[PDB]
Amino acid sequence: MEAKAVARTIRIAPRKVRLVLDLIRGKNAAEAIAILKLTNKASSPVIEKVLMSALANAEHNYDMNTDELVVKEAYANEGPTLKRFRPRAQGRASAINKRTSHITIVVSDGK
Amino acid sequence: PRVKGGTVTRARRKKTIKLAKGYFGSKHTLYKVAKQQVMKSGQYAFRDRRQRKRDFRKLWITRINAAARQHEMSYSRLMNGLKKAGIDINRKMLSEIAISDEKAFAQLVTKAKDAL
Amino acid sequence: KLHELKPAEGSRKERNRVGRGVATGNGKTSGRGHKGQKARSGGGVRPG
Amino acid sequence: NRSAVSGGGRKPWKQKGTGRARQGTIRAPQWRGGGIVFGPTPRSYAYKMPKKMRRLALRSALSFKVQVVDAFNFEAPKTKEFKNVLSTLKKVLVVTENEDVNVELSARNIPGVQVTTAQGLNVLDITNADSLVITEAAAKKVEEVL
Amino acid sequence: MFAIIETGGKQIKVEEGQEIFVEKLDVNEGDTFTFDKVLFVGGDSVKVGAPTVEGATVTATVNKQGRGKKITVFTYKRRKNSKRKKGHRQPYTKLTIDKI
Amino acid sequence: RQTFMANESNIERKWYVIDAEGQTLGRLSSEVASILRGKNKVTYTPHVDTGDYVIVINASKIEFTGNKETDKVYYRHSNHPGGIKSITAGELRRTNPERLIENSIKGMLPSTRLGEKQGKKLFVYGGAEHPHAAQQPENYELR
Amino acid sequence: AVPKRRTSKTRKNKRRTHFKISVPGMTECPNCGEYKLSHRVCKNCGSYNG
RNA sequence: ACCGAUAGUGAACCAGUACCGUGAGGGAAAGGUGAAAAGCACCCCGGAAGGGGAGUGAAAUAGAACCUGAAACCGUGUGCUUACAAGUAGUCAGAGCCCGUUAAUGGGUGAUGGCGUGCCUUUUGUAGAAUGAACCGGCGAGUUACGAUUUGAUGCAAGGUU
RNA sequence: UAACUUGGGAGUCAGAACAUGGGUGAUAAGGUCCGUGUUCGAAAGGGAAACAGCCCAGACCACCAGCUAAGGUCCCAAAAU
RNA sequence: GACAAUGGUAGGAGAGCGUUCUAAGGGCGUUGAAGCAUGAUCGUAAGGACAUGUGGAGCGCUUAGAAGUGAGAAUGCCGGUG
Repeated sequence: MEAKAVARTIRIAPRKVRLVLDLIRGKNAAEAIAILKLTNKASSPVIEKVLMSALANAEHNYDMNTDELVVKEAYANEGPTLKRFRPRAQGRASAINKRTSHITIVVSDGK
Repeated sequence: PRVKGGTVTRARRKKTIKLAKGYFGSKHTLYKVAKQQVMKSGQYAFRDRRQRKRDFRKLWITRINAAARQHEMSYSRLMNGLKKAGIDINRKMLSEIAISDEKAFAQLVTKAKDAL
Repeated sequence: KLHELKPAEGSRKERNRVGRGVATGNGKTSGRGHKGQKARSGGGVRPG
Repeated sequence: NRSAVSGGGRKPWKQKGTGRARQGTIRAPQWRGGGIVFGPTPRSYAYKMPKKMRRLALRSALSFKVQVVDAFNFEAPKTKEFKNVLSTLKKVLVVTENEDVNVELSARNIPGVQVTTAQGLNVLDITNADSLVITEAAAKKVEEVL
Repeated sequence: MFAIIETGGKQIKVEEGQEIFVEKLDVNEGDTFTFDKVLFVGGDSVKVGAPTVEGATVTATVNKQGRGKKITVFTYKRRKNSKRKKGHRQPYTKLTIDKI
Repeated sequence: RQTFMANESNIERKWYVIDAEGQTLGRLSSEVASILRGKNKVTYTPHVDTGDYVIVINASKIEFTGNKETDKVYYRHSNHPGGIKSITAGELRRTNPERLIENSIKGMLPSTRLGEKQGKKLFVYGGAEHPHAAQQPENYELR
Repeated sequence: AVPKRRTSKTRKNKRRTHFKISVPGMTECPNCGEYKLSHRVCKNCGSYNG
C-alpha cells in the first residue's frame, strides 16, 4: 500500500534539504539509499534515517516487499525557526534565522 | 460598548480577491494590488463595450467592401446604390448575407446598380 | 406594542458621521476643505 | 486617554536622524497599549419632559389597555392561591391600593406577573403588560389622580 | 429559406427551428408572436427584398422571458475621489421561430 | 450574435504571381500588401491570416519616378556607436532588388505577431523564374 | 548597491533553475555487492581490485 | 445597553518581574488539551529526538509547540499553455483542448487580434524621475459635559415651565 | 423661465493655456500685469502621431442597429488609386 | 401615459447597507450554533441567502434604542513572514 515516515524539527534549513530530496523522489528504494549514502551533502544522513524508517514501517506494519518499494513522495516543510541575533558593527545588530524542517517520505509498492 | 472589527473586513477583502482570478502573480494573491487591478478591469470593461460596438462596425464594412469589389463596385458606390434604389438592410445582415449566400448578394448588387 | 414602537414621522434623524469613506460626501477632508487655519484641529480665529 | 495611561512622558527617539517615523510618546493612540482617542466617560443618560406630557402618556397607556376585580383576600402569602386567582380570570400587571404585603409576596415569584400600586404606575410597566388587574379601589384612585 | 426580421431596432437573420434572443417583448411564456418587420426573405428559395417585403412574415413561439448575466458597471476618476458602481441584468426574451 | 469568424478549418489560401516589371514601387506594394493581409476575400477576420501567398517576379525591373534613383537614401543603424549605413535606391535596384520590394511591402503590413506571418508569405525573385512550380500559382493583375 | 525593486517569486525560481546538484556518478561493486562511487574504494567490504 | 487577552490595570501568567541605565528612572512578552489524565502499556526503525502501528478517548489532524486554526509565505502533484519574442500584465473579440455547476445564453485554460503610461497626496498642471506605502493580520482620527442658535416632532397656549 | 428676499450650511482668496485689446520687456519668453471670451480646473468620447488648456462634442445603464461632427478615403488604418 | 432631466473636484441636501450591545416579540441549535474553506447564487450599490467540508455550543429574525459603528495610505504601532 503506502508507508510514510516523518522526521520533525530536524535542524536544517529546508532549501538546504530540498536539494537532496529532489534526487531520490521517484527512484527505487535501493538506489535511493545508495545515493543518500554516497552524497557529500549534510542532509544525507538524516534522510538516510528517515527513508530507512519508512522502509521499516512498510515491512513491519504493512508487510509489503522491501524489494519493489519506490519512493512515491519526499518533501520538506518549514518548521519553527529559532530567531537569534548577531552583533554587527557600530552598535547595530542583525537577525539570524536558525530554521528547521519536517522531512516526510512515502514509499509505496505502486499496486 | 466596544465593537472590534472582525470578520467584516475579511469578508469584503475575500470578495475582492475572488473577483480577480487568472491574474499574473501577486495580482491574484495580494489585496492592495488585486483591488487596483479590479478597478482597472471595471474601467476597461466600461470602455470596451462601446469600443466593441465600433469594432464590429469596422469589420462589417470591411467584408462588404471585400464582397462588392468581386462584383465590380465599391463600398461607397454600393451603399449609395442601396438607400437610393430603396431603403434596405443594415451592415451586419448585409455582410453575413454576402458570406452565406453569394447568390443573393449579387441580386442586391444588380438592384443597387439599378439605383444608378 | 412594546415590540412595535414608532416615533412620530419626522422627529428622529440619524446623526451625520464624517470621515468614513468617500461615498458619503464628508470623508477625506471631512467637510473642512483643504489646508489652512480652519482645516486644523483647534478651530479658527476667535469669533469677532 | 493619553493623560491617564501609565508611563510615557519621554520622546522615544530623536525625531530627526533615526529613519523611523517621528513619534512623541509610546502611549499615543496609534500605538498599542496606549491611548483611547474618545469613547466612554462616566456620564448620565436621563432627561425630563413636562408634567402634562407625562400625565398624557400614562392616560394613553391606560386608554390602550381599555381599548377590574374586588379586593384581594390573602391572609398568608401562598403562591398557589394566587396562581388559581390568575387562572379563574401571562403578562399580568396586578394593581392594588396602597400596598397589600401579602399579594406582592404571593405574586412576585410567578413569571410574567408584575404587581404595583396606584401611586406607582409606570408606563413601561403598563405597556409591557398584556392585562391589567386593578381593584375596585385602584380604579377610583387613578380616576381621582388623572 | 431564411429571412431578415427587424425586431428591436436590430435586424436578425432567422431560419426555421432556430432559437433566437431579442429585447423584451410584452407577451408571456410560451406564446405565438408574429414578426412583420421582415426586410428580405429567401435563401435557396427566392431572393426578394424591399424596404419591407410586405408579403412575408414570421411566426415564433415565445420560449422564455428572463434576464441576462449581471454585468457590474464600475468606473472611477483617479486622484479625484470619485467612483461609481452599478449593476445591470439586461432583460431578454428567447423565441423559437416556428414558421416563415 | 451571428457574425461568421474564420477558423483554421474555414480558411483557404491561394498562390498568386505578379509581374513587377514597369510598376511603380509603392503603387504595386500597396496592392500586394492588401493581398497578403487578406482582404480581397469576404471571410476577413482580424485575429487570423485569411490572406494568400504571393510570388512577385521581375523585381529587377520596377520603375521609380523623378529623381528617386539617386535620391531616396535607405539608412540602417548597426547599434554600435556612430555606425549608420546608407544605400541609394539605384544601387539597391541592381545589387538587391529582392530586398527593395520586400522592404517596401513589409513596411505596409502591421508590426504584430500575425503581421510577420503575413510578412513571410511574400516570395520575391529578381528574374522571371520562380521555383514554386509545385504550388499552382495563378496570374494576378493590378486592380 | 541595494535592490531597486523586490524580486518576484517567478524570477526567483527561474534563477534557481540551475541550483541543482547532480548525482555522484556511482556504480555497483562486483565484490561488495552494493553501490560504490566509481574510481573509489568500496565502502562496504574492503577491496578496490582495479 | 462597562473590556474580554494588541481590549481591560503597566501587570488574567509567581509583573513593577526579563531587561535597560552609574543613577534618579524607564519596562515588556507570556491565557485555553479533555467531562475525566483516562497524558499513549506493548511492538518496529533510530544513538536519541522523531515517527508508524497498537491502545485511552465521543474525537489524537484534542498528544502538553495541545479549543477553532485565516492571510502573507514555503512546498508536492496534476488539467490547459508557453523557447522569433518588446509586455501598468488587464479588457473586448476568439479558435483549440480539458471538464460538468446554486442548471443558466455553463466552468478552466488561452494561439491570436483591437484598446490600454498603478493607487493615494499635493498641485495651474503628475505615468511622472514629487510624496508615501515590502507583503499579510490586528489596533488606529469630529467625541462627551455644559451654554447659545436655527430646523423637525410633541405638549399646552396669554400663557408655558420648573 | 428664471429673479429677488429672509433664513441654516459651506468652500474659495497659488489659477493655467488659447484667441483677442493693451502696459512692461527687446513689436524676446510656455515671461509678467490688466479688459473681453472659451476650455482645463471639476470633463470622459473623436481628430491634432504621442500631447490638461488646440478643433468637434457634454458619458443614467445595455445593444454584434442607423445618421451625422471636427477630421479624412493608396497600405499600416474604417471609407474615392 | 406623455414630455423633461440624470459628467462632476471643494461643498450643500436626501435615502440607505453593515458591526457590537439593549428591550420586547417570536425562533433555530450536539438530528450540529458561531466561525473558517469552496461554490457556476439574489439585490442598483453598500451587501443578503443557499448548499457541502471543518468545527464543537451558541446564534439569528422583526421593531425600536445606544454607539469604542466600517481602514489601503499617517518615513503610523505590534506580530508573522518574504
